[PDB]
Amino acid sequence: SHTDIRVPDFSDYRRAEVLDSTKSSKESSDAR
Amino acid sequence: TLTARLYSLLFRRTSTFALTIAVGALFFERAFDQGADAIYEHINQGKLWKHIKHKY
Amino acid sequence: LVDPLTTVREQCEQIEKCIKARERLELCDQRVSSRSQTEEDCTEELFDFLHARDHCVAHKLFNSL
Amino acid sequence: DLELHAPSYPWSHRGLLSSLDHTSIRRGFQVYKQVCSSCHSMDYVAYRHLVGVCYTEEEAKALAEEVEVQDGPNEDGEMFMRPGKLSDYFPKPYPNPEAARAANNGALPPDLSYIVRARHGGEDYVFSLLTGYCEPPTGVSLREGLYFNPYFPGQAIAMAPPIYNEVLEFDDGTPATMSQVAKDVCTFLRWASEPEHDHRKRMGLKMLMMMGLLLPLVYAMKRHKWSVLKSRKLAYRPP
Amino acid sequence: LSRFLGPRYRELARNWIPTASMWGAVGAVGLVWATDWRLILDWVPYINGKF
Amino acid sequence: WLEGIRKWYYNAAGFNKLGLMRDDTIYEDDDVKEAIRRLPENLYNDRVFRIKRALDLTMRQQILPKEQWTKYEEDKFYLEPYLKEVIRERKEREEWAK
Amino acid sequence: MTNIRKSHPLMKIINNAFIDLPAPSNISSWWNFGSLLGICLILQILTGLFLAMHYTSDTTTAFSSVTHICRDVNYGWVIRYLHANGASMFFICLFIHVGRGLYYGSYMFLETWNIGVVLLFTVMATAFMGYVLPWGQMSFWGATVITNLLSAIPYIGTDLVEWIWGGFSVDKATLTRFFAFHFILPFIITALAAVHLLFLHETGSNNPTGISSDMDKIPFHPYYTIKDILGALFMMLILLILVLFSPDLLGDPDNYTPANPLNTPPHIKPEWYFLFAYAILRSIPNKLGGVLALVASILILILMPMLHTSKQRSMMFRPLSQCLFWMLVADLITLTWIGGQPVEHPFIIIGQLASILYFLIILVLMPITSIIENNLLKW
Amino acid sequence: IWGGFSVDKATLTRFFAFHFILPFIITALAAVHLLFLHETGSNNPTGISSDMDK
Amino acid sequence: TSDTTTAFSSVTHICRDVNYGWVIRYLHANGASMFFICLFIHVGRGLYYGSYMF
Amino acid sequence: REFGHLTRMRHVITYSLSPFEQRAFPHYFTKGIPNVLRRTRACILRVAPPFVVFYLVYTWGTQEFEKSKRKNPA
Amino acid sequence: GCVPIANAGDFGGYYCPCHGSHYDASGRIRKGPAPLNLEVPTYEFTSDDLVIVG
Ligand code: HEC
Ligand code: HEM
Ligand code: HEM
Ligand code: HEM
Ligand code: FES
Repeated sequence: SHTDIRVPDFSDYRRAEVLDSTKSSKESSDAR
Repeated sequence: TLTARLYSLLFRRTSTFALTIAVGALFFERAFDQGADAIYEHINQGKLWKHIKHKY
Repeated sequence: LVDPLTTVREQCEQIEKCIKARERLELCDQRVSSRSQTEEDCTEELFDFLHARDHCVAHKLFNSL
Repeated sequence: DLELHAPSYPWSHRGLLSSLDHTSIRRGFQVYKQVCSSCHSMDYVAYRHLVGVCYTEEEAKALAEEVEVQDGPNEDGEMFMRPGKLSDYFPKPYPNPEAARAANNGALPPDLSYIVRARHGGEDYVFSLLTGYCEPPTGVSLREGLYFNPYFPGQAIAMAPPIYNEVLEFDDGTPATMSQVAKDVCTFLRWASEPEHDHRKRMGLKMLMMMGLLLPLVYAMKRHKWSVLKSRKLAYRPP
Repeated sequence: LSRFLGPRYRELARNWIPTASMWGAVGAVGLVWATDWRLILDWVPYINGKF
Repeated sequence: WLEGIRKWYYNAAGFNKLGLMRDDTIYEDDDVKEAIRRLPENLYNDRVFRIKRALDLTMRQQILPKEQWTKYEEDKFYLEPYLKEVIRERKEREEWAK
Repeated sequence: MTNIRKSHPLMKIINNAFIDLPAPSNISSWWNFGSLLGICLILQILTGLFLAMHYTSDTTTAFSSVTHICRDVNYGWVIRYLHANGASMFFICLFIHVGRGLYYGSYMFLETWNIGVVLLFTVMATAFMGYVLPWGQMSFWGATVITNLLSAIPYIGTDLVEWIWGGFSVDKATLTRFFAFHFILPFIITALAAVHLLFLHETGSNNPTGISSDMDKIPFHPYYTIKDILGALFMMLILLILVLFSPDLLGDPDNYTPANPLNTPPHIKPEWYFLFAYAILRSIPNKLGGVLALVASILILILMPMLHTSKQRSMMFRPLSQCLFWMLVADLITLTWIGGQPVEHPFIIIGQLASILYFLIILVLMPITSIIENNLLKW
Repeated sequence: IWGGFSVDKATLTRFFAFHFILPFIITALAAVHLLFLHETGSNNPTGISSDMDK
Repeated sequence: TSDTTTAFSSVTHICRDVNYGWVIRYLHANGASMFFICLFIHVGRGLYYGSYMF
Repeated sequence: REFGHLTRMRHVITYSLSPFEQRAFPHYFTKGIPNVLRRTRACILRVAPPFVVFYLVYTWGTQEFEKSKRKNPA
Repeated sequence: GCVPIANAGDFGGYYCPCHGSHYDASGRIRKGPAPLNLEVPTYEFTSDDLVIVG
């Protein structure tokens, strides 16, 4: 049942830089 | 990005953070005092002592 | 020397509120004067007139000064 | 009974960030010097406070030097006269407080060091009371030596009419009309009650700008730290 | 509140009345002694000479 | 009828707007913690999650959507049978005390 | 081997009292006032000390010394008016804190509630003795009236009043002892506030919903430190606006007149934060009854944990109780205004009705209404 | 500290204010003193730990 | 009072006029000396029995 | 009262995100204004009436003082 | 105290007709918004040059 655990969609809160799921996070961590 | 450069040049270290804050306050005190005094003198132009010292 | 305060009083006594306060004031005046032994004083209507006139006067005056 | 509240005059310093017109302060000090100081007294302010407000240092020291002031014990214990200095408070016209009443009808002239800040209404009162003298209405007789003033509580003042047109000559040369004299002396009295008025307004401007800067930033910090909790998404999965 | 009273509480009250009354007497004597309450002290024999 | 007034008060109270039920809002007096402790496991878990969600909502000053409100006829008094027993036991202890 | 924060004794106390204290996750902005009062207290002490270093508590020099402070001491006027308006802010926050406690059923904390009542009484006493120090007309005559109030108590009466006066009436001795009591009292207030926090911490805090928040506690430091800092910044905004734009907004002008005992000012009213009591004073014709009602108005807060009958701790889910509470608040403002006004026909009857309503809502309307709500909600 | 150029009215008033406030700070510090002492217990004249004889 | 003009005289008013005032004044004056005697003896005790190890 | 023995939970999952990944003002005005309006609608019908009747009483008493104050024709 | 007629007046030794508050030989205010007459102090009358007054 642990596999059924899925994080809900947070895209309503995520900043503009970390919004796409295929763009990493390290490149914009410094800016944020 | 300019913000990223500012961060990982002068914000990462908390001691560098403190130095930045200290110098920023050093300049900000002068800038803010100058601006506020200039505005206040502009509002009351001709109504302060510094504007009438020349007459007497 | 002509005091601007007097001229402000003159032009500001024309306001119709001043007109009613003034006419009420003489309506107190002759009533108190004719009645010999009466304790009534026209200070009430006088104060009404003074308030009505002086609010207007405060609106004006300082511009001329 | 009844009292007439003073109308809200449009003072130069009425504004939220306005300052006393210091030229009018100088003229009002002139008025106090040659009109009010004769019978009225002012103590808490001194010639020293005049510098940097309405008179320059040379003018202030000349003003102090004009008057004569009693000093301490002499070489044998006498009360010798002395030309006043900048560190001297404004002389009191009557030596003992009762002597002021005795010289007058019996009512002592209140000190003006706080009369603007002590009378309910402020300058609008003190101004209007001067420019409010009128013949008493019919049916109310006033005692001999008393004067009718609607704005003064009780409508019976002990003032001889103090301010009338062409009473003094301003050094600047502005007309000496009674309204001008009253306005300038009222501004001077406001300065006397609140010397820090201009500085208070300046600091208030600084405070307004500083808070308009800080409050959004501190609110942003609060939102930043609380956003962990304001975006949490709970879930319940009982077996 | 009405949860009190009844059989058991009344004999508790009766048992503790003597001690409570003695404590009240203690308080009364301590009060009259502490403030030198005249009204009572012009009656007790030997202390009348204090005033 | 009185049930109309009861419905009106239920809607006016607003604890249904938070997804809560009547017994979820009762002040926890000395009897109440004992009553809660005796609750079965499933009811206790549901109660604690509901209260946690209510606190979450009130921290953001928000309410459940209109659909997910505990309707007055669906409200259940899960605590009431246990609270009655706790109160009765306390009354019996008090009566034996006097 | 272990963190100093939770191993050092003083650090341990500070940690489990301000850093790692579990607090409810949904406490509203009203709870912030609990911090503000404390900050106000410090702002009252730290500023107040700086007035004590140029104030001479002597009748011949008290008023002159205060004028010297405001006109000759470098930035002295800032300290003086900051102090006065900060006392006003202290009472504003105190009333809002009591309102929060009454509303969200906080008086179940009992010990904290009673300690709060004691703190409230001490603060009113402190402000009363404080107003006298400038030795103005209103200061002197308000002190005269409030002390003469105590003559109504039976038997001891005048002896107690003259004991407080240190003589036949208020004079130099009264001013000096008022200054000394005023200096000492705020430190007692600080110790009592420490006891208040100690009692509060054992049980946690009451969230707005009124339900136990043991399932949603969060660490204090990351969130509520910055939340209360924002609150303190807002309070500083309001206080600084008052000080730097209308310093004497909440202040009688006549206090700027040296106290002359031979002239009664036309109006004799206490500070704005005492009028609600003073109006109650004006309501009761009997002097002893007036004093008893005046003290009972504040003492009634002790009865609140006994007068709560609704099975819901908070008031968030109780509409009619909410309406009653807001009527009580409006009655409080009505009492304040009535106390401000003199005592004539339009105001006497209004004061009587306001006092009766103020007592009736607390003692009668609120409990019966709670019974009605419990019955209406099937319990 | 003089509040001027010598010991005068200003210095006297400041000294009175500090003399008033300071003993309360002393009281707080004494409470802290006792707090720190209680975590280890008092020392006997002999120096040896008195844990067995308390 | 805390004014140069009326400081010393005020103290005399405490000794000469206040009911049981001299006792309070001299109680303070000599209690200061007792406080310092006890303070010095406490410091000596700390030095002697090695209580400074805390 | 310290963390660890606060309460007992089971089967409760809390997802959360870093403060550095979210925007501190997410739809500040888009969603904030409707929420404030809803809260005002919920509270005003209970909070306003006592204050409005206080205003009526204040105005009535303030006007009552003057006419009792005013001159009586006699 | 608006310019009273002390020791004189149409009435007795007191008169203060600035306002409606006049006086009388016994001091009673004839009219006026004065709260009361000239204030009477508690005089424990033994006799002349023996009456106790405060
Ligand atoms: C000249 C520029 C002035 C100004 C601004 C004032 N006065 Fe006088 N004054 C005098 C007497 C006998 C009194 C007592 C009357 C009474 O108050 O019953 C006064 C009073 C005042 C006040 C107080 C009014 C109040 O509201 O209480 C004020 C503000 C005031 N004065 C201002 C006498 C004289 C006098 C000669 C005898 C002269 C000249 C002045 N005054 C001049 C002025
Ligand atoms: C409980 C917090 C306090 C309150 C509510 C309070 C209240 C007041 C008030 C209302 C005044 C009158 C101010 C005025 O009329 O101008 C005042 C003055 C004064 N207070 Fe306080 N005070 C507090 C704390 C303190 C403390 C701790 C001290 C001593 C350090 C102190 C010393 C003074 C002094 C010396 C004055 C006279 C200065 C003046 O004329 O304003 N106060 N206080
Ligand atoms: C000297 C002034 C006071 C100070 C400094 C003070 C301090 C505090 C603080 C810091 C809190 C925690 C924050 C909060 O819960 O709001 C608190 C809570 C509380 N105080 Fe006070 N308080 C004061 C006066 C009062 C008064 C007058 C009362 C009422 C009689 C009171 C009763 C309470 C209650 C019941 C709580 C718990 C509220 C809760 O957490 O839900 N306090 N106090
Ligand atoms: C404000 C004055 C002081 C107070 C009220 C105070 C209070 C106390 C008290 C009540 C004790 C426990 C009884 C005792 O062992 O004597 C104690 C212990 C102690 N105090 Fe102090 N103290 C004061 C000043 C000092 C000073 C000046 C020192 C030295 C720097 C000091 C160091 C100690 C030590 C070392 C102990 C432990 C002694 C032992 O355990 O045998 N204290 N203090
Ligand atoms: S001054 Fe004598 S009664 Fe008004």
